[PDB]
Amino acid sequence: MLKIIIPTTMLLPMTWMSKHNMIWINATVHSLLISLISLSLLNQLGENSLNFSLTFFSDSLSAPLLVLTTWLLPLMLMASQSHLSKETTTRKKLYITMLILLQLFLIMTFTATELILFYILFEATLVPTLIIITRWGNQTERLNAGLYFLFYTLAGSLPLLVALVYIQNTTGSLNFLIIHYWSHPLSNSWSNIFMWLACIMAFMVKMPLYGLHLWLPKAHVEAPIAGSMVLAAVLLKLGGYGMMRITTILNPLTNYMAYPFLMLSMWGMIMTSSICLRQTDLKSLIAYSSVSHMALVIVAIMIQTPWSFMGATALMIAHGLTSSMLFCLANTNYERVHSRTMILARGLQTLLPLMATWWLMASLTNLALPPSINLIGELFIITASFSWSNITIILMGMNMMITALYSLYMLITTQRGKYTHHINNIKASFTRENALMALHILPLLLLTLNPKMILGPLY
Amino acid sequence: KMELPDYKQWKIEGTPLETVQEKLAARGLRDPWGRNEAWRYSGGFANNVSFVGALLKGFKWGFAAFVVAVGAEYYLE
Amino acid sequence: PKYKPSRLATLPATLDPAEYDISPETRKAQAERLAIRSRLKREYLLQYNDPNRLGVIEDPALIRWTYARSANIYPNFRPTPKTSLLGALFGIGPLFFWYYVFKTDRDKKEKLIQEGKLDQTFNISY
Amino acid sequence: SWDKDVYPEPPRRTPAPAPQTSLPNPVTYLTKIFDLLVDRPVTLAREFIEQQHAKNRYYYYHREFRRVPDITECEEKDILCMFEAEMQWRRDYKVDQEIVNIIQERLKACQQREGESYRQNCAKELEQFTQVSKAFQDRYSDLGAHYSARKCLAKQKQRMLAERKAAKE
Amino acid sequence: AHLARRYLGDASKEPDPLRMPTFPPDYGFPERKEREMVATQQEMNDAQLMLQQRDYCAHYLIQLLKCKRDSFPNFLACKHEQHDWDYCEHLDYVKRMKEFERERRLLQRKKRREQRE
Amino acid sequence: MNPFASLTLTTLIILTIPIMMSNSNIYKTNLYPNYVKTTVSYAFTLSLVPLLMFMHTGQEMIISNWHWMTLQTVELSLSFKMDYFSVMFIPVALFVTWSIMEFSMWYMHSDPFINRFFKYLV
Amino acid sequence: YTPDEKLRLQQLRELRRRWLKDQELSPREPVLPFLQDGAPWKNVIYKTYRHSIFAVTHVLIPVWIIHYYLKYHVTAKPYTVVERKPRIFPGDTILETGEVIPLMKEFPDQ
Amino acid sequence: SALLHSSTMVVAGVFLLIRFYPLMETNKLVQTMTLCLGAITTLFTALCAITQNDIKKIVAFSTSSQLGLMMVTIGINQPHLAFLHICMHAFFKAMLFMCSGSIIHSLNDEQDIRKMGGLYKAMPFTTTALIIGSLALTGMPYLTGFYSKDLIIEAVNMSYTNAWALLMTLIATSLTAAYSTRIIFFAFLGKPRFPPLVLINENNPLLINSIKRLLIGSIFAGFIISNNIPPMTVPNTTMPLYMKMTALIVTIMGFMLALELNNTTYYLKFKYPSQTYKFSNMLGYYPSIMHRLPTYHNLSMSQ
Amino acid sequence: PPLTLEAIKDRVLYVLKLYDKIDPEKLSVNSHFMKDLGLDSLDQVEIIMAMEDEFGFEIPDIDAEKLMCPQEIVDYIADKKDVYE
Amino acid sequence: KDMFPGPYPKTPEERAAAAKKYNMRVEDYEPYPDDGMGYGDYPKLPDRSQQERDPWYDWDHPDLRLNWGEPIHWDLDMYIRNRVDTSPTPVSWNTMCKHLFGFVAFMLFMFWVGEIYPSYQPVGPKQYPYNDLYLERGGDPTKEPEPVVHYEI
Amino acid sequence: KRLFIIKPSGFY
Amino acid sequence: GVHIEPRYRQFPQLTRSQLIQAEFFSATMWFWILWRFWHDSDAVLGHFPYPDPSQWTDEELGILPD
Amino acid sequence: FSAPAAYLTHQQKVLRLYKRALRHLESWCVHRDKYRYFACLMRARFDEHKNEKDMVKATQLLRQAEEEFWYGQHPQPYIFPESPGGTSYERYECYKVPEWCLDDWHPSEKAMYPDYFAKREQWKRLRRESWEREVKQLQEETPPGGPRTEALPPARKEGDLPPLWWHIVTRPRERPM
Repeated sequence: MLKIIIPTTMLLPMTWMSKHNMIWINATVHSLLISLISLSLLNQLGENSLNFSLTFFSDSLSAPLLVLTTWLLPLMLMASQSHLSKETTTRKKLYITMLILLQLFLIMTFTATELILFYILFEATLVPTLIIITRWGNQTERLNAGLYFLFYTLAGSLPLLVALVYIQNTTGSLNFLIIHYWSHPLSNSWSNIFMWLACIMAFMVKMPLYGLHLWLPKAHVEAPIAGSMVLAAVLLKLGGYGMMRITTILNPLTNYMAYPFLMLSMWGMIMTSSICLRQTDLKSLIAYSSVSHMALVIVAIMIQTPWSFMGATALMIAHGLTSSMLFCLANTNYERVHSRTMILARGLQTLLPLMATWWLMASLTNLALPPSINLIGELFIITASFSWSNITIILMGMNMMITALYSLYMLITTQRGKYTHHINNIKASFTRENALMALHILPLLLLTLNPKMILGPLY
Repeated sequence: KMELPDYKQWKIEGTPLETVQEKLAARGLRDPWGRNEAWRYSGGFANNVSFVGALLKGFKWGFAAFVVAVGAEYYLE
Repeated sequence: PKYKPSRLATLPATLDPAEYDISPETRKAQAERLAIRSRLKREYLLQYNDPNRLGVIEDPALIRWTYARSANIYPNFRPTPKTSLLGALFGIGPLFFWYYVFKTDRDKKEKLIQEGKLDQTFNISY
Repeated sequence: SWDKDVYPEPPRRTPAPAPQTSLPNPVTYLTKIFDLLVDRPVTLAREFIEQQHAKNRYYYYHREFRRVPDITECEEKDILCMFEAEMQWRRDYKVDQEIVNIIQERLKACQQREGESYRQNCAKELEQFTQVSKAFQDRYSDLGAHYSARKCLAKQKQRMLAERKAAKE
Repeated sequence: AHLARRYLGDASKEPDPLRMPTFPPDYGFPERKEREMVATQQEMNDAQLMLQQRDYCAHYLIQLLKCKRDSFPNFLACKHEQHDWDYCEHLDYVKRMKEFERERRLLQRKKRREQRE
Repeated sequence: MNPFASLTLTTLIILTIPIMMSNSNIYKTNLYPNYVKTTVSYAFTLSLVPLLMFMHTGQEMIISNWHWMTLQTVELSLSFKMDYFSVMFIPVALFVTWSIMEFSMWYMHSDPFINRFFKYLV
Repeated sequence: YTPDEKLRLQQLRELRRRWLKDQELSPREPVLPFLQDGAPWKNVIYKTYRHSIFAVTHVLIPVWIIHYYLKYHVTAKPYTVVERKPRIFPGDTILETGEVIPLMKEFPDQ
Repeated sequence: SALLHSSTMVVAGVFLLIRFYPLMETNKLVQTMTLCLGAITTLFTALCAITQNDIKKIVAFSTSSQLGLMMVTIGINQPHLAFLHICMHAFFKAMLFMCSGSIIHSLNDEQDIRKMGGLYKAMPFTTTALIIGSLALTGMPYLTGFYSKDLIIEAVNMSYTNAWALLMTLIATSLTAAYSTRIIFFAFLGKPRFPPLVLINENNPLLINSIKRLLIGSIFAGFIISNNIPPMTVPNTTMPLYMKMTALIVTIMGFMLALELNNTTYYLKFKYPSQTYKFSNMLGYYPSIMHRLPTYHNLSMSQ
Repeated sequence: PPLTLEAIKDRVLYVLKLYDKIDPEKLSVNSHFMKDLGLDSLDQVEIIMAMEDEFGFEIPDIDAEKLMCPQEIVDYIADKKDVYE
Repeated sequence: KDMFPGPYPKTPEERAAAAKKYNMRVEDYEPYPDDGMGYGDYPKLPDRSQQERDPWYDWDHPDLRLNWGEPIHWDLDMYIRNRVDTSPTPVSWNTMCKHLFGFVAFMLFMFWVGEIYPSYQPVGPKQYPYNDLYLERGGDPTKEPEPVVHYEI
Repeated sequence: KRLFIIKPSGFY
Repeated sequence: GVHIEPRYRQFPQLTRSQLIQAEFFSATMWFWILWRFWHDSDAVLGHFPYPDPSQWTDEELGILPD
Repeated sequence: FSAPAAYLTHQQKVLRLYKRALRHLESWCVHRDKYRYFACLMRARFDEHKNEKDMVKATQLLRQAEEEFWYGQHPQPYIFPESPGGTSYERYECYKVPEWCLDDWHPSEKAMYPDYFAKREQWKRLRRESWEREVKQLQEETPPGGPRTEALPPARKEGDLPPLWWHIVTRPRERPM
């Protein structure tokens, strides 16, 4: 696995020792090369995981996420080139290094074989994120947003540390393979209930469960574009990956302990989609849409059926791509009008035609249009939940309807109508932004030809 | 350039607008815009067929061809 | 007959008694409203027809509307009994309702499976 | 190419062409035009490509895994034996999934082929699919997303205990 | 017509379309010879006739299908064969229609039998 | 029976050609709507043949060409059900679409984005 | 109209008409200065040639490709092209031959 | 609106139900629900269409009523008849919409019938096409609609059916004849009502050729398809004459009643709207409370 | 068929001539309806309705009540239809 | 900082300052009822959609039908022209609701009645051969079906 | 008369 | 294209092929209707008479006296 | 359009009702002859009490007419195509590109319309120079406490343009295509 870790580390001295006219170019070149190399990790075996060594391993769950991170880093660089153009060279290098450290930490989380190493790195991801959100954010709310995010994550994760150490002491090991083979049923005692909670709430905070989701809108709104990109694409899927990894040792107590979280997510999807129906900030609308989409992944993980896990993996990948692209489009609009108000700039379908097509395709993917992987994941989760209980279909259908409603409402409000008269600074879209949207969309559409790659280890 | 027709050729004479004018005169009123709305009832727009006439459009030749075609079958069998 | 207005079908201006008030006070009020509107329009057009402006004419009204919808909610919130009861009945109410429904459905399904009175002939995908 | 035993096809009973009218059947002329303008060039291209393939003739093999002791003959913490048994069980699970897939393909083929008489003429295929589905549901079902050989063993033990209880009553 | 009699008049004296028949078949008639079926099960299956189209007039329908297949491209060369099928269906529908009135008449004669005591 | 599958699949595949060519220079000229109309007309003419075959015999098939993905015991594949309904509705739909596209080449002549309109129709 | 309103309207009308007349193309609009439109398309046949090359590139190549895919796929994988069994009437078959005519009643009337 | 929402897209649901016919045959509740839904649609949409002033709106409601008739045909366990009706309805309704579009384009984007008139001889080809299409829609014998609508009515009559559904279907056929009269009387007959500067022109090869092809298809395809398809349903050979003529009788009654009221429009007897006319014109008030109240409640709740 | 200034003037004068309450002989381009002619406010409303239903485009009430001069109607129609010749 | 929405106005001086801030008149300015919902000093503009506003006025924002600097309603997004419309209707709302719901209920009740009294023809049940096609209709071949015999009438 | 058509920059 | 010149309150303008096509297709529709009715009047009217119920006798329906 | 007023006088409101009444009457009376007959009867009613001088009674006359109008109002009145509520309302709004978008064109794009862009720059020069006069002129004519109506002054002297003219003059046409 070091074939990906070592170049990621070498990115730092490269950027630090590169000329001020070549940081972005070199970073993009070698991040894209790293993604190309990490594409080799998709050759997963049917039954056994790829055990590179004692410390790192990868299965059909880790590989798609690793590829997504290695692919998203260049996209973040391209999106963050614009506003970080008048910054000094040292701060640009610092921002690039923060992004690289975040990517490295994400890789080592998705490849870790030890639960405690996974925890260490998955909590280490906070520091680069928090710095990015509180240092290069534009608003004055970036300070409160960073605190909310950091403290929600830590208050969720510290009991997870306690529980992991307790499990290490009792079972003797935290290795995923051993903890999977030497698995044992959990009794219905209060101690097991609280161990289950300690293991679950940490990831429930990460992928925002309805009620613990208040940090996501602040974090996604106040952070810069690249920060929002990671937070939406990978930092939310961290919780899902952790939950899918740890649910092995949390049975059969889950059957009875999942009801509160299942109900919370199945109602919060509707609540957050309705909130999206009545949002005035584009980034806030996208963040609440992300909450609504991750509610389905939470449900799928808490049901623990093979179709649910496949749908969860597919939805994670698809939602990461779609949310990142939506945030990039909103960033372009913001950099054009210097405001995040949705109703401020209207009739953009007549001034930026290709950007309108990008918005249309992104919204279609967001509302789970067949045969996109978004729909593949959503339909798999819906079938799994229907098998779990037939009543679930009502909430699932209502959520789908409201998602289509608010996505098309965003499309109509932004890229339709009469152009805003007074706004005169809307210049023709650059090649960089269009290339960013194309690099967001094309892998997403291509994955529908080979959906088996992102369907998880249970395919 | 369109050759605008002489405005003096538009008259309510004979047109159904005249019937309105007579009724208005019974109440002591005079229609002030009959001439402006009289072209609709004049010219080639003056005689539209009835509803039955519209449906029976082409039945004359349809019946003619039908009789001729029927004769052919009876003649050649 | 008469037209009964509602919240989704407001009273038409023609059938509104206030549209017919010619008292000097109402006329003065209309004059003040027109004056304020014309001043705002003059400012906007001066900023809008200026050939030296190369940006967005920031609207304080829009900024205030956005701020009041998002950032000014909690500071002006007071946990009155009305607010507390509405919040409870809208937050935990539906959750408990759905929990009851789903729990009853799952219990029924499990009972039918246990007694063997539920058919699952071709349920080999779940 | 495929073993007809695995995928059974009934003998083809095609009625003979017995025209009664003297009108030129346009279907025959269209088929001749198609066979002249499409079939012939396609067949020639396939002949060329098959010649080129036969020029360089190489082989690929079907990997065969020997049988390994199951989870039943496996000590409590024997991680090596457990790993071997788990891999073998996962392979067997995949093979059984493909067996069910083959039976479902048979059922679909019977349903389409028999036309409007599928209900009576595919009772055998329906019976085979029912047997295979019941067996698969008994073996691989309700295990969950974290299934393992130990879990099938537990389900089988529970089923055998239920069978003993029924037999002793 | 008959609908009004069962809804506005005496419902008991009117046959029930779903419960029909109620009186025993051989009851009344000295004997009732069964209906012959010309087409065999194999022929109808080999012809892939629809289940709703496998009534007693199946043989005429099979002949019509064969003529239609053979008369192609002439799609107007089956008037005789078509007429054969629909006439049989008229016979069956008339036979079914008689069954309804047999039920009605047997009901009234039962009512006369009921009033006799 | 053999020409049936080929014709039925081509009647659908040909309709995708204008979409592919929309990336070319034809989409930038005034010939694109006419190309689309001609493509639809050719598609209708090709769809007539399977209808004739069905009328002659009753040829109905199912073409499961591409195997998309197998979800354990469930196999999802790109399959087309060429039966009475499809084989008869395709020619009617194509004929109506051809007529509509000619009527749109007349009606939507002034529209600056008539090429977009025809592409959306296809 | 007040006199100021009428005067302003007249001046705006003059300026608007001047602008509209300005919004009129000159006798030429320079188009940037076509190998495929040279020797291949000097005055190439705008009839049979076009209506045949379009037919080829739109039907003949796709039908060849699809038929070849229906050599790559149909007989290389079972149960891929399943044809409904042809209807069998009291007539002769092909491979095995044979027939059984049904017993027939008689009703010339209707 | 001529291609998607007239012939191809709007029949997707009916085609979905047709596709799962062997399954709906077994069930009985679903058949009754489909029949009732179809009857409701036919009656309500036709009633709305009678008092519509927008020609495109009238044709859209006609499409809705025909789709309801197809759903009814599905409810009578007659799927192939519904498919045949889909095929014929595409043919004649697309032509009707094309004629409406020609009228609109000729009169400079005018869609209200009240401002269109005297087009019978001013636009002879579109007039002929519209007349033929309306006749086909109203089940004129030996046209495209005759082989579908007449058979549907005959099958519905001779079947175990919800009585009120049958009554609603018959009333809907009468109202289809009615709105057909409306799009002829207030559009082609009478004196012109469009503004001056007449720009009426239809001598365009594209429009004429397309409408001509759809004319040939709306005249002869019915016969061709009906005589070419294999028999798939037992025919209703014997039927009471009055029931056998019910379709034509109802169509004639609708024609006569509508034309009578159309003539009364001329009478200088200006009255005030009735409650029923307001109900019909306002589309049963349905897209006025169901588009304001649920939406307001949902949005206010969300906020 | 784009409308020209002279064509609009001709059509407006045509509509005014077809008004019997206006004598065509004294009618001119600058014939103020309130002052020169005997037309009152209702006559102004009716002539505005005639113009808007002859040219097939509505004129707003706050604009309709301030035409008076026929040349005003002509130039207003030229503005709405953007006729510069 | 003084041009942002603030707490609910209490003194008349605060009510005048808020009215000046929102570019309104002190008499016209009415804040929401201070029930704790968090509206604050934001004015409660008339609850009318953006469709009622004069379509012929030259608004700064034509599609939104608003003027620059004009106070914006709290529910503007709900009240845009693409959403809930409060414009007056010819028929009164109560009458429309009554007629629509009465029509729907009458249709449903009449369909139920017609289900109670279905329409049918005076004919017997259609009979089929081979014991009602027992084997053809997915029947058990091993078990012999109960004899179903149809006679000639 | 050919009138200039005001379009956004389509070069990019 | 001004091959069909516009007009005013004056009467409209037509051509020859348009009228010919309209009349020909209307006549074709009516001819088809008449021809099919003459050949196939059964479809509109009926091919087999509806049997008369009351007409049938009790013995014919297999009924014995009270 | 034209600048509105703070209120509508009783004369203005009566005229507004009259146009609505006739237009709704046109919608009801579809036939042209039928409409003309009842138009004079409507005209008579608006002339029956025209000379009424009691403004209290005159307002009461208005009130009764509006109630009569609303009840007799056509549920689906005729709307002009290019009018609010019309079928062709805002139909070409997606083609009205503002003039400032031309400044963002590539030089190669501007090289294909040299005469137009050259004339366009002259328009820019006119706006740049005249703007100072317009700013000055508005200040002079404006009452001290800002304006009280939206009506704008014309060009008082020579060498001057009406203040705030650019957008009104360079507005997109109705059919930009």
